[PDB]
Amino acid sequence: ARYGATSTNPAKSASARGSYLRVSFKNTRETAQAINGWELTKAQKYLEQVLDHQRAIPFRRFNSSIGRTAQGKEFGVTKARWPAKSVKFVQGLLQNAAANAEAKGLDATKLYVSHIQVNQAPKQRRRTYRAHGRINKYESSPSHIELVVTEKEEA
Amino acid sequence: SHRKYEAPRHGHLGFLPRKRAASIRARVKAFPKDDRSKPVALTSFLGYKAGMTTIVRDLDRPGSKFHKREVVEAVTVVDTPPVVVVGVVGYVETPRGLRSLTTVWAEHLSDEVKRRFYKNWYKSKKKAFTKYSAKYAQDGAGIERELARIKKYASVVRVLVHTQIRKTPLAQKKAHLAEIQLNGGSISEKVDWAREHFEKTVAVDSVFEQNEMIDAIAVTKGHGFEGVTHRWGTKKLPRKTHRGLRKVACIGAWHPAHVMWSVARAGQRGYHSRTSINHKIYRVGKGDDEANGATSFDRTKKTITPMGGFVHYGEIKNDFIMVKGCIPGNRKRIVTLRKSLYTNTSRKALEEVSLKWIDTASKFGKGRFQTPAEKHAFMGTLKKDL
RNA sequence: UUGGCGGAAAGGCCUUGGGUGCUUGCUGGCGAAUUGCAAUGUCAUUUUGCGUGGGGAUAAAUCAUUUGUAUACGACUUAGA
RNA sequence: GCGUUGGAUUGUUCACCCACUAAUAGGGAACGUGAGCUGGGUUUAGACCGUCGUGAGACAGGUUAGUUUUACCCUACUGAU
RNA sequence: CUAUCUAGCGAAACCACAGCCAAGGGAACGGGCUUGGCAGAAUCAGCGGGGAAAGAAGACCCUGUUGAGCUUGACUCUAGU
RNA sequence: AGAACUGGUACGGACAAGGGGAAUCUGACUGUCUAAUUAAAACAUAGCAUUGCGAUGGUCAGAAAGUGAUGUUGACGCAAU
RNA sequence: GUGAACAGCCUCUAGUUGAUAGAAUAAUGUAGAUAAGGGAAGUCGGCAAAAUAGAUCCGUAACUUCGGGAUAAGGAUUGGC
RNA sequence: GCCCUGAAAAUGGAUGGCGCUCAAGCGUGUUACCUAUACUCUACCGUCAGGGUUGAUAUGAUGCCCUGACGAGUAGGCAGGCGUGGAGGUCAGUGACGAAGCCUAGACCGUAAGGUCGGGUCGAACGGCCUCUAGUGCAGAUCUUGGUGGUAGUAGCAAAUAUUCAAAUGAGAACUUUGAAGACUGAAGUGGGGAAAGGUUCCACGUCAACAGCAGUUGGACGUGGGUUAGUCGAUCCUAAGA
RNA sequence: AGAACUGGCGAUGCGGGAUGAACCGAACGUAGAGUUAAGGUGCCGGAAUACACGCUCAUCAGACACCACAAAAGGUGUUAG
RNA sequence: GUCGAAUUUGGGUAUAGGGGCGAAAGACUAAUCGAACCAUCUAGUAGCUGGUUCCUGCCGAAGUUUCCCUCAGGAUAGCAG
RNA sequence: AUAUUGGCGAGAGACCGAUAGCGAACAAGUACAGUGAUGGAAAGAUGAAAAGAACUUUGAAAAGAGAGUGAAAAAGUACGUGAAAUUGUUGAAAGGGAAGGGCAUUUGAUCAGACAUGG
Repeated sequence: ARYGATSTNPAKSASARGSYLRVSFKNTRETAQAINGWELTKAQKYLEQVLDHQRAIPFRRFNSSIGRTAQGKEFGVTKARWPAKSVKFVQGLLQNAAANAEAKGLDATKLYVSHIQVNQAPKQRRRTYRAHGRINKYESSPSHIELVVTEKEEA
Repeated sequence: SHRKYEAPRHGHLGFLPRKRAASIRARVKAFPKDDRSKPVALTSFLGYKAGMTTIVRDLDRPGSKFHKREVVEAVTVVDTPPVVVVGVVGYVETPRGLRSLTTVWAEHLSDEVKRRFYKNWYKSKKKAFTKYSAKYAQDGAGIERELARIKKYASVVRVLVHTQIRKTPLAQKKAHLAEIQLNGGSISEKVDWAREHFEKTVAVDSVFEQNEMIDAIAVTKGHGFEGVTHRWGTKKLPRKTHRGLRKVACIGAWHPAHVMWSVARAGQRGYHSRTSINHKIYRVGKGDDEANGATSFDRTKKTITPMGGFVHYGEIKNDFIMVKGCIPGNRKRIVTLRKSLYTNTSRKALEEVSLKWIDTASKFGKGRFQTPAEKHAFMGTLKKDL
């Protein structure tokens, strides 16, 4: 408990977390935003296709030097990619949430992702050896991911 | 600081920037001065460049070591089926330039052209000029009005024509559409000619004739990203140079403190627009003619098509223009053949040619025979046959 | 509503014929206050979301796949019911 | 506006000859231009000589050998979305 | 084989603040100031003009009542003989 | 070692594997050194020459010594240039 | 096995198949090749490259410390049966 | 006198720019107009000066009140104050019904150093006034120690010829195991043993958080165990330079 | 580069000289109203495209102290003497 | 380049810092050499370089004299509180 | 009678308060480095009490979501408070080669000062 800022009816909502996960903070940020406010199954379906290389994740912030793809066109963008490890972890969290929702008997068909937020876990430090007898840091930038699914309210 | 020796700059700054052309169909940017005293006629034509071959002819040029003597010249052949007229566009003069006021189109358009208006034909509903057509319903007015508007205002008049690309070996089904200025006389006469030709066909032999000098307009063959050396013809640096030697060593003096628009740099080479002038017509082919490729000296029955077929193109089954020398663009590419913006009197330009012989051996290797008939005569019987 | 004219960016102009309101050309009958000695007191035109009733019309582009006249990647050019 | 060169000797700039040519003008751009090159000369440390000095050493004298680092950032410039 | 594009992995240098010019004056060569030219999101590959780019409180020079290695009939001594 | 025959005249068929000549400067040669900018014409060298010494000695060591190197030596030797 | 061979090249026994991977094939590179005609005109300088090369038989200058120089130079030959 | 010739330099460019020709140019005259932290008059802050006033009569005599003049500032001198750790004294000070601390384009006082309040968070101690005392106030010192960025998902992860099909196992297989194929080291070995050195890395079972700069079910890794058998092989004995 | 007297800059903002340590004006608590300085008043820009007599036409006019240079010498240009 | 000897090399042993060792380069003596490494004397000295921490109020400089192995420093007088 | 930065036993401080105080408040002369002489750190704080999260559900697992314990989980053996740099998400706003600042006012947001006169 204690997620970031949410403004959603907790009674119509369910949520999931993952902490100290060894995936790229920057890549997974980019992909969390890719499905933000999405209806869960659209999200689910799309992420499955990004694995299949049929659509992609737009890279909007952590993105300089990244190649260009025709697949960014959809999202008005030139620079997108296919972050498998990120997609994969986000899927696990979506899956969990979805489980938690069923347990609360929320309507699977009304569910959209109402909150999704990656921030930065503590780094994991390894060493690289460099020319002239030096050492440099070779680190991991792990992620904390949290998200929330909620029932869309009706007319 | 005063460059030690002097040399001319590499490359022409009048052909910048050296980028990819906007369209693959290079634009006609000038049509000939109009002489409104003579029959309404097209001022250019559209074709597909098919390949090159070789000619022999006597030269006619008093005072040349080669007068009254055979010379042998490269030619290029461009596949030139008839062009169909499907619209007229009228232009007015303004203090801001020529401007189009309307376009009036033909009642019926073929799929070939209609296809040019779509990116996904297979799955479109092909609604292209379907409401426009109905403008013909009414005994005329809507159409007849706009024709009248072009007569009243309108200062220059172009027809819209397209290629019949299906009459051509090309895989491409989408035809090429273009405006061509009508130079024959009188604005009113122009639009009538145009009206009368809607949906009708126009052949090259009504535009161009033997001995004529004509211009070619075409996008040049692409080559992708080039280095400085081949892109600009900059000089190789010595073998000894560190970090590579296809460069220019000095990109600039210290001031102006900015690399300047005139130094040579790597980037795109090819796929540029070129208007190439002064290409003499050496043949106007008839497609119905089974002796296309023959001469009053070489009496044999043969078509212009090489043994084996034009490499990377196929056969020539239509009217065609044969032009001396060479032309920008590559095989398969659309070319606009434009008439001269001027009255050349060159002597070279006035000469009337007559071919004596047209090469027809295979261009797919060192071909030794002009016709299947000649080959069999030479080789005698094989193990296939009979 | 009858004719016409206007392409320089015409998108406006002139015209014919009635209908309808007003008419301070002129002569009457009423009304106005207390908004209190000025202060906030005439409504203009832009977009944009919705509301009703009528007329109307009934596509494509992109990804993926494909060509190689194109190409570092994007991009270009082809093909696919 | 447009050109203004090919060589022999010298690290040379300069100089000087040969030779071609329409002509072989003169200069600037941090004495343009070394994360562009080269490293022949200068100008570290090895070394021979001549002059100088008791000597260590010295020489605007001769001679030989002597490691040429980094761009992935901004801008400019070339091209590309 | 690289570069390039993709998945995984993922450093460093450097950083007053920053980053389009012309002229002016100015610590006598401006990204900033003054007057003008101008000026349109977000970007990719290349590039070596500029950032008087970056790497060791300048190798040369001078100053200091700062040294050390070395030499000698400088000054003052000393093992030895 | 010889001879005949044979082939698109090829045949040390891949692999393997000295370019040569005429000279000038310089060091005789083989050898040696600046590990990480100098391999050289610098150092060595054999050869030549000079110097000291007969042991109570020459040359050198040690603070001193019943102390030490040459010396398991003796001038065809040891020591110093 | 080839061959003069503990060379190079291919093999048996034994041992490996481990040193991120996928898709492309721009510039510029790094490493490997080739170029018509000319032949050092390039350059401080033939730097780099190229050319020679095994064996058999012929032949082989000046000079010399008489040992050399010398694979001097220059030529013919080379498979298979 | 004005004007013209005399009058040649390097990025494109400067009467400041536009542009101006009975001027918006040059000489001269006459009015009006614009505008400085200056001048004039007034309010307020402070500084300095002069003067009045506890004579009995509530609350500051280093006070209250009246009057005139004055205000630039580096190095630097002096003054009056703001704030911190601790100390004597005092408010019989605040506090678990919430001390201290922290957060807050909320509020109020002060020219300022600062002080005060609300709200949030928090959890055990703390403050005002008169004094005393100093290890007492940071932006810098290529300052010290720590922590963090842009750079950047960038440079890169290209030497050592080379991999492929299938099955098995597994949550998961480009990378494990088995099979097949293709290849390499080529006995001057990528074969089989040792010396120095390491010290358990050897073998088995289990097993993947970290480590093996992709991965991992694999390992020289992690956990738990097992394992080195001498009259004849060494040391041990001998002597060497020498100690 | 070096002296004399004074005034400045340095230590100093403000208004003018586009810009600018030092020129012109004027020195500075917080403000209100008025007036000016030096300098300006076509437009940029607050302020007469004011008034008056002349002079000047430049195929290189000219335009304001310090100040961002110009001379000898010439003109049948035009002015007045 | 050399490649059967002034050859290459293991281990053992000896030489220690104004000392060693040097076919001699001021070379080498544990990434250290024109005097190694370690600790202490030591917070070595510095006329030189850098930095030196709250506010406001008042006053407010000097770059000159004389003397100094004085000339990037002091003392002295002046200016200032 | 005098000395006493050592040893043993004690009483103290206007001393320091975990970057301070001895190098060491801790398995500190430790871990680690170096052939060697020597060099030599970092590192304290859940809660009164482990009551250290039974059980259910998703997952290969780590974990998540519930539940539960507790005065509190805004204390979960990453643990008291939990600043800054720097970061994610949400909300508002601006943005033609930097951004930030001054005087002034428009517009939007936000906050005030009132306080009393017969019914």
